[PDB]
Amino acid sequence: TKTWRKWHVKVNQNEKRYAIASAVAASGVPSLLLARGHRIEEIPEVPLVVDD
Amino acid sequence: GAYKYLEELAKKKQSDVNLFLSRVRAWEYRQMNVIHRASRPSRPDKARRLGYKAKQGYVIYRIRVRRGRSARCTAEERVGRYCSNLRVLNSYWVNQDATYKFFEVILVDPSHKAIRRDPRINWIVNPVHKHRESRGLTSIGKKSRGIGKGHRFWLRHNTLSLRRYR
Amino acid sequence: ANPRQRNKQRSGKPRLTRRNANKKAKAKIYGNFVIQQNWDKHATLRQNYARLGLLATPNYVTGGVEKLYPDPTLDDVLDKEISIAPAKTEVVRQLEEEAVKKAARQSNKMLPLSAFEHAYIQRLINKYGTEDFESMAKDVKLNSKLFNGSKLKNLYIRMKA
Amino acid sequence: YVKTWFNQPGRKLRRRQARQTKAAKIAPRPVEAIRPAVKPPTIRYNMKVRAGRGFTLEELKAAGVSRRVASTIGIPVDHRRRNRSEESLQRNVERIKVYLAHLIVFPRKAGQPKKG
Amino acid sequence: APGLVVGLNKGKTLTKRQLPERPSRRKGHLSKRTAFVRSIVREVAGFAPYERRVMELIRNSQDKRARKLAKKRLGTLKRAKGKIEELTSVIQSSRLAH
RNA sequence: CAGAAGAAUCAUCGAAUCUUUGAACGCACUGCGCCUUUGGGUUCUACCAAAGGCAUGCCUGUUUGAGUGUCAUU
RNA sequence: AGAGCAUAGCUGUUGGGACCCGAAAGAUGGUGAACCAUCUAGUAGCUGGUUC
RNA sequence: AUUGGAUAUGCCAUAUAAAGCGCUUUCGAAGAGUCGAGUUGUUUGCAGCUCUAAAUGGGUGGUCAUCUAA
RNA sequence: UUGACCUCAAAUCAGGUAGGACUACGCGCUGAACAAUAAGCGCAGGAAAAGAAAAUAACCAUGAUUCCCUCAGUAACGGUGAAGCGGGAAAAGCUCAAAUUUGAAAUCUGGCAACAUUUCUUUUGUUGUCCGAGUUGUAAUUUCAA
Repeated sequence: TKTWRKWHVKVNQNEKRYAIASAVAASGVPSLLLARGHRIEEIPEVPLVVDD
Repeated sequence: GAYKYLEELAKKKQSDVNLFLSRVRAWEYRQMNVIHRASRPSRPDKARRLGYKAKQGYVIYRIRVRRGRSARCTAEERVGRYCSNLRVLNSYWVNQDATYKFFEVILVDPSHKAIRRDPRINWIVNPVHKHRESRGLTSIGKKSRGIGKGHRFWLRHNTLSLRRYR
Repeated sequence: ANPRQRNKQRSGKPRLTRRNANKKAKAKIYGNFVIQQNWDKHATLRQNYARLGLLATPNYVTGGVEKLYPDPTLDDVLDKEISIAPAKTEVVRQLEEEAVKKAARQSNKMLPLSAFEHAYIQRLINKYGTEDFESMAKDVKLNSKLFNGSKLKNLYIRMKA
Repeated sequence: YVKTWFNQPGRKLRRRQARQTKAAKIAPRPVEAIRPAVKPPTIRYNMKVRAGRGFTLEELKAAGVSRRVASTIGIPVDHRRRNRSEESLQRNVERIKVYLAHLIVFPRKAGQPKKG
Repeated sequence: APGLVVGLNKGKTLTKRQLPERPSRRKGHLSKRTAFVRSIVREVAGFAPYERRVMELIRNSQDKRARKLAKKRLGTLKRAKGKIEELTSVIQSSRLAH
């Protein structure tokens, strides 16, 4: 084994912004939250916004 | 001044006055040791412009080397070994004949207080100047390894530089 | 693995451990006391210089700059005189206030004359008056030091005050 | 030999800590000296303006700053560069003049003997 | 505010400036004292064996052989031409004095 | 196990100590010495023991003496 | 009436030790023709093997 | 406990001094067995050997530009 | 002759200093095989080396060194293979020789004596005096940018 194996991998910055945008959108769907293992069955609302 | 006359007389090395002195002193230097102490430089103009001052801590040594690597580089190294407590400042050519090339080497005592208290030669006291002639840091040593500025004069091309994101 | 490093592993002696690892903590400010008082220790030096109203670089910045909130002819270049600049912050005003007041305190630039200097210039004046300084410098007997007219003029000026 | 860049984020942090270390020593003055504005020496780039090494002596004389004062207030001097045109002279004279406007020079204490 | 805008341009207008002469460009200019020092030393030191032979040929008007010998010794023509001129004036000054 | 009661097979650590060698240095490499000082001792001039020293190259200075030297020298 | 550019994977290919084990070495420097250490993972069209 | 750069302040300060800028009916030194030439070897540079310089000269470039080695 | 100067030596004379080791990185010298290659030899430091142009360029010009990216697998060469520009990190400049201090060797080491000082009774200096160095040149001044 050599230390100069490719450890890091490049992604286009626009794909990364797409994924984070798509992952933020998924966090506003209560069904997707439940299917990922979150116990949000008594949360008042999704998205859940609290005061400053 | 008299160093203008001395230094323009040193360009006519085969003139009548210079040829007679070259042959007379070459015989005299051959009767002496291979490396012998010089009471004063035989070329007070050339030593003076190479960093020599007539003061305590400055030493001039003469050495003959056989003709036929750089001759001046070997003179600096041999004298440096002979006087291991001194720092080789510079060196120059004084005489030659059919067999020998004679050189005078300027050495500086890094332990003398007149050297350690003089800011203009204070630099030679630092340990990074231990055996400058041995590492090619003198004038002829630098010239020997082609150190200079210009087109007239390896590791970073035999290696693969692999970045993190590539 | 080294014989030297294995030696201290096999010994009973402790290591010369030095706990110096402190990352993310920035250097504390000395030098100017005004900057030190108003310098926060969490922000970067760019963030602190901008907050205090100073310039960290008089040139361009070789990258982006952070955006935290959305935004809502030789005669006239040589003979001109730029009208300084206003102080955007109370720190810059505090720095400017100190500089002018301290310079005013250290402003006594005119010098008095010593015993020799006074007697020297006084003797020259008594013979050649107070306006002819060119003939004052050319008198070898009284102007032993061979001061020129400009040096003698400055000697007289310092004697007046 | 293969050069690896695993210390790339550690060099970034080390260089930033040097800027913070430098700024701590010299608290209010800029971490960089002001650089001139020059034009690159080719037909490919002579339209661009970039930063030079230091200001020429003819640029400092026009701005009113001597070459001995200049180094002490963070103005580099380039004894090699020269002004072959009036635009390079005026572009960098204004740059020095603007710099002097925004500059506060803190006074220094001076030794002052009694008499003489 | 102090700030350099890098890129784009600043102005296509041009006005050539006349530059003075730098002190380094003065090198090689002959001094009144250096010319005196060299004249004294040249007489005091004497002449090299090849300069003595070259001076002999010039005295016998064999300039073709003199220029050939100077070039063979010195190496180039302009060094040979300069040496011949220097030695010719030495002969002329010697003849005027003697 | 044993052992001490400012204890500790502790930590820190600025003071002391650090056998024979080894660049290794009195000569040798077991021994053989040199000089000086000190002392023994009931064997006192001396002897003996111990201690102090005793490598080489080179630099600055100090002291001393030679010279076939340059003069100075009526 | 421009289709490229970037990244990822697949496949093929060329270099590096280059699927693994395999062929007398030679050279440099040492120890007492010999011995030892390194260059060396030297050189393989060939041999044997190469995992649900 | 040991230290560094500043600040404030007392005392001392050999200033008859030392600087920057400005102006000229006065001046302005610049590194040689090196540069360079021939030739022979090592890997253009370097090295040996033979020869050996100049003073707006010499180097490197495209008459001109740039630089100022030993 | 006395006596100066130059030598040539001597001292268990005073004060110093060099060696050996490490050697990852660094700088020299040397060198085969299958390349500044391993080895071999020499010499340093916390970095070393390099370094304030006898440098590029041919432009509206650049401006010590070093490192990174690019130029570029390009020119060129015969597969090897740069560099100028360009973008970054960092930036800091200077010291002599060559000038008559000549109205005044203004310079320096050492001994000795005091006075201080300390990472330190261990360190480092100051003042005074004498001797020596030095005019075959030590200071101030100057380094072409002047």
